[PDB]
Amino acid sequence: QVQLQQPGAELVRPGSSVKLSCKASGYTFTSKWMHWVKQRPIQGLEWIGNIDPSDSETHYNQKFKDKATLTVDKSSSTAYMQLSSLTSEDSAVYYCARGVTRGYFDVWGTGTTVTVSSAKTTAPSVYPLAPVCGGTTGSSVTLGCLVKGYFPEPVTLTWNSGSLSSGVHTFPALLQSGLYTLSSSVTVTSNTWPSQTITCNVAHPASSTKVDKKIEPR
Amino acid sequence: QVQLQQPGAELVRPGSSVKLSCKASGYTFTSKWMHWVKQRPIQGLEWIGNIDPSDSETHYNQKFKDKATLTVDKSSSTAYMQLSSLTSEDSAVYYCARGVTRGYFDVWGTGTTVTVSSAKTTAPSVYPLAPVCGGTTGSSVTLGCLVKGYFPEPVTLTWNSGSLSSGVHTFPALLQSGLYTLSSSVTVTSNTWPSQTITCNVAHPASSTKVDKKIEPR
Amino acid sequence: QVQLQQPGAELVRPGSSVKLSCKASGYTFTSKWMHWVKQRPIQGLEWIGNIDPSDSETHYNQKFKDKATLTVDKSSSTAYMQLSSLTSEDSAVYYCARGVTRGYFDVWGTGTTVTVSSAKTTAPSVYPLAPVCGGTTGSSVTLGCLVKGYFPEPVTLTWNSGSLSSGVHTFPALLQSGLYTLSSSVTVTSNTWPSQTITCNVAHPASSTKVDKKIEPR
Amino acid sequence: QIVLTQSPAIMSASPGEKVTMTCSASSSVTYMYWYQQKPGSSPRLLIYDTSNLASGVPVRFSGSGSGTSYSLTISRMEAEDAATYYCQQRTNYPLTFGAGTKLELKRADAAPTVSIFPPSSEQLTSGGASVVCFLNNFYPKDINVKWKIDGSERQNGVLNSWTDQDSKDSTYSMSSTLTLTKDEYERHNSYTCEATHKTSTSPIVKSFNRNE
Amino acid sequence: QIVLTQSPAIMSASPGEKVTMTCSASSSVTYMYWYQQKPGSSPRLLIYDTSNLASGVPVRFSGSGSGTSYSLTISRMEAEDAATYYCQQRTNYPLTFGAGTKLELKRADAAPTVSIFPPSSEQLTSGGASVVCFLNNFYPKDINVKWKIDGSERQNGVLNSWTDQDSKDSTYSMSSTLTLTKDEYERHNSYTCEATHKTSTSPIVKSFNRNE
Amino acid sequence: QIVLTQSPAIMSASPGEKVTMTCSASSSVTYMYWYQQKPGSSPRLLIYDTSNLASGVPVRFSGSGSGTSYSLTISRMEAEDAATYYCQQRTNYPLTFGAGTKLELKRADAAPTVSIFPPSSEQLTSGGASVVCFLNNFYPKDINVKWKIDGSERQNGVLNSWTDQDSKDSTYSMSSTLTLTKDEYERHNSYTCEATHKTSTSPIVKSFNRNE
Repeated sequence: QVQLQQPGAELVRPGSSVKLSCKASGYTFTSKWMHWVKQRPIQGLEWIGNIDPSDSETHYNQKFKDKATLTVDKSSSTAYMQLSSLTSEDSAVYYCARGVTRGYFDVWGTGTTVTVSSAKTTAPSVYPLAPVCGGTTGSSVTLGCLVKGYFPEPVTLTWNSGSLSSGVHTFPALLQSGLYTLSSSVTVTSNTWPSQTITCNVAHPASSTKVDKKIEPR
Repeated sequence: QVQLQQPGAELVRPGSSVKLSCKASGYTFTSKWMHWVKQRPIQGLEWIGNIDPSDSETHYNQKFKDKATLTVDKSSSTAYMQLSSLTSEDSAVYYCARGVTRGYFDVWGTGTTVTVSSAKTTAPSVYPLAPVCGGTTGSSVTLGCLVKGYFPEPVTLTWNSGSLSSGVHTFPALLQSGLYTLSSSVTVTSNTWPSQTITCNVAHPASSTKVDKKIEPR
Repeated sequence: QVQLQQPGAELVRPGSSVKLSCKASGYTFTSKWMHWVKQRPIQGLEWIGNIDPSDSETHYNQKFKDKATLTVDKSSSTAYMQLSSLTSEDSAVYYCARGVTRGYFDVWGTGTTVTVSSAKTTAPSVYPLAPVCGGTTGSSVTLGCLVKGYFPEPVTLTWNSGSLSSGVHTFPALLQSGLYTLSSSVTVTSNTWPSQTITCNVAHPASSTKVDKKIEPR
Repeated sequence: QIVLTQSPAIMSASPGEKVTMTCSASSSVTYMYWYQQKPGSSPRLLIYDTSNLASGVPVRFSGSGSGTSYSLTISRMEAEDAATYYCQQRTNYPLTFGAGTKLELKRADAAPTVSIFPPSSEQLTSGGASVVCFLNNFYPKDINVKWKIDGSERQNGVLNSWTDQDSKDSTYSMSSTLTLTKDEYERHNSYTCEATHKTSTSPIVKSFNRNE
Repeated sequence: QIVLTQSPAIMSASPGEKVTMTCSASSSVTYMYWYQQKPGSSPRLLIYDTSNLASGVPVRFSGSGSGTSYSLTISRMEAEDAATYYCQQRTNYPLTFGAGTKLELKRADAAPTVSIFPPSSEQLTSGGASVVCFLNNFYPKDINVKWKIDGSERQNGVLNSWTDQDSKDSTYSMSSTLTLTKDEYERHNSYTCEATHKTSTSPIVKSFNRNE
Repeated sequence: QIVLTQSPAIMSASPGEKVTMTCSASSSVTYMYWYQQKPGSSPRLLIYDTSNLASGVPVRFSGSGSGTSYSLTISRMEAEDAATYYCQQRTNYPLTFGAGTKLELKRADAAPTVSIFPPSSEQLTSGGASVVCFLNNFYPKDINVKWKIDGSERQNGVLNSWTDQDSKDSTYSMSSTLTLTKDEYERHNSYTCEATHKTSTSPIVKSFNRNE
């Protein structure tokens, strides 16, 4: 029923501004309070402010003035939030939230990930990782696919076009001077490799890239 | 007080029939319901039926008709159960049970173990198990006595006519094509063997066998 | 508020007698019952008796007559306990205790440790413990200071006059034919020893001894 | 006709702690009944009509629940409580039991002791050759055996029998026996029985040679 | 303006046992609110006004407390409950959250599996050389990595990324990657990645040689 | 005249969990009393008349029971609670105590660190020779020592002293010292102290030679 849809990700340079929105349905928008919450990696949830469209009431967190300016469009339909300053401090996940009066929240939005960086959009690389020269110890062989130097997130990594998914560990990317680095491991038996073909497939929507790299034995 | 005595074991070939009984004392037999339960190794308890001798009421499990025919002798004293079909499926422990009305049980009988097998009653073998040629590692020596190829159960295995019982592990027998195989281990210190005599004693009542085998060093 | 002060330790030869006291303050002494409890190493707490100064009521444990004679001085201020017999059995910690009527205790005294021994007061020795000839395995070196043959307790052991306290394990002394034996270990990194000076300091108040022993490399 | 599932199947609890066992029914049930069965003994009634205790039942057992979900609770676990516990129902004739919650007693991790035995000369006379490998005193019950002849693994002809948990030290013991013919036994030399236990990844290995 | 501290920070509980989580406030608080956030999903309201449950909340969650000390209690821990839980307050505007009690699921001790990979020829073309060491399937999360080049330890240029707890086997996995230049890579020969886990004091060692 | 048995003798509990301690009397008792004693300090009254708490007693301690069976319950275990707890009775003059329930704090398995020391030249001057073997930081308390001279075991003249549980890391430490004469020390060469702990079946071995 109650759904609070908001766009995926926004990527804006330091200094400039962002206008976040929240498409609300499943309930009467003009009846219940709309709150905004900021979540950072390892610092916890931080409440920003809240608007009541009734009765126009706009509350703010004293630490968030005047970085955030909250407005509401009522037609159409959404709740707006403009971030004015934009610094490396602002890089976080911003959540839409419905609530009945102050000050708790019932339903949360999908969340928009905001990345404040001076870096430019760049294409990935993709590298094949092969085991040691000779043989692998045991019966289970381990293969990898290293993706180094790409901006921004995300990257969809699939093995064998989607035919291989069991025993696959995809590791989250880390920021390394403007460009991300991601790795993924796969564990299969020695009877399948290198007897059958194994290929890691990486696609980046922001750069329109499609790389299929075959792991050849050393 | 309340005791429901029933014979030890019955061994009947496939096709023929069995008449199970339950000698009841400690209470007025004609007052409380008599139930019958079948228990298999790893399948759980299965209720068969129940008789009230009053007021003659005979209930049956729909899955047990007409494999079981329940009757009651009131003089003498017992509750009867005839198994008509007899297959390898029937091989289980059959329990007598007292209860006050339908449908739960207060006191259970000793249980009669029924074995449906085309196999014939056979004498045991008994073999001495000696450790490796030379010496045993540590201070505690381990000896064994293997009984292979016997029918039916049970076999009474005692060490040193009953003088040795501490640190003895007797392992339950397993069915191996009509004839059972049983083993037992004993752990004693190196100062007792082979300085003192150790003998495993096996007796089979169904074949009138008495074997005393001495474990000689290799 | 309520404080029950009693002397540290008493050391008396077998045969002779001891007069224990308990300086009571923080409450009206003549109002609440005074109890006495004996505690041994691994035997538990043993109640001896109790006096009411009012109303002079003196109760005794039947097992403690007439080893203990309880009297009370009321001026000044204290509760007295004379132990008459004195044997090796008596060597224990004796506790003062306040209570409101029979028979439980609210506040406990500091406790006086009584040692019944024919041994004479003797000076300590102190010996330096150095690691194996060559080098110590790892990065953390271990040093020790052995104090052998001293009577009575206690001995204050400090490393580097009080500059070293982190990672120090001082082990409780054990009775070895009239004279105690105590050891202490210290764990420090290899960059501090033997580059910097480490010294174990032992002082015995009953013999007026002050020993500073430097651990020299072997 | 109602199917009763008891959860979990194998219980592991240390003496002196709360034990909660649960039975779940397919549909609504009015009254529940519980049964205790100690190894090598007849079962007995513990709880009748969901909550009431039977005569002779020690004061530590308790029952509650309604409709589909029912529970047997032991407030304080004792040594003489290590038994299999069964669900029981009516108002649906049958009249069925549960799977059986096996309450096993908890013990501090134990390492298996292995002793391998060559086939006796008395059996080799008949034409058969059984190599017996005893696995004694280990916790918990779950263990893996691997017979290796000259290095190569053997799977057919293997017999494995476990014992019930001991009353004194609370450990399990199993007997592994591979049966071979006189021809099959004399063709090879090396015989190994490997024990793969939870206590250590490294297999406990005891072996011998035929020619020696 | 009130600071809310949730204790403990990381929770470890096995399925089917009582779970007590606590939040502590700086000063008096009238009502408390709790929030559940599963990995890769939006948070949701569990408890409102200290004790009342939200719609859609399963019957196992409970809340109580007063003034400064408040508690969220889970009567029986389930697999779908492994999530981060957050404190929430008002009557002091802000309107602040707690640190976040991370409820992690309990698993029987797991040993890490290590696979070391030499830098690819495609990267060595560009002038860079990244040696990747994969640490797969281990419990618990806490582990130490040690890169050794020819015996000597390296600390700068090391990248370490952990995964969230698996839904199937409940184990953690991390990726260790040291970045070097083509000049720095070819100057040395031996490259080692060591894994120091709680399961064993002995480090799990996987290494290779450059010239080979 | 009533004998009070406290069970169990040694308690092991982790911080933040329910702790139930029990005392049992020979015959009927009207009121019970409990006493806390921290290492190196005077005992104090916790509970009086079975259930009432003494002044200054933190809100976490609770008592209940009747007749012969009585209990002290700690709702949530704290670090400052690691102490010995004693039973206390009357209406039977004496007026006796229990054995003493030692509440020890729980810690994740610790491996002992061993350092062997040769007799000092200062003691060898006097004619005595004491070989000291320090066993540092291990959990739990129970450990076995084995002195081996040239391979042969020595039992007489061995001194073993344990420390109380540490306040910081919660580990135990013991000091093993074998005393010998100058003649007995110089007759043999090799001296070994072996540590048999629950953590590993393999003994932690540290040894030295006299001639070296």
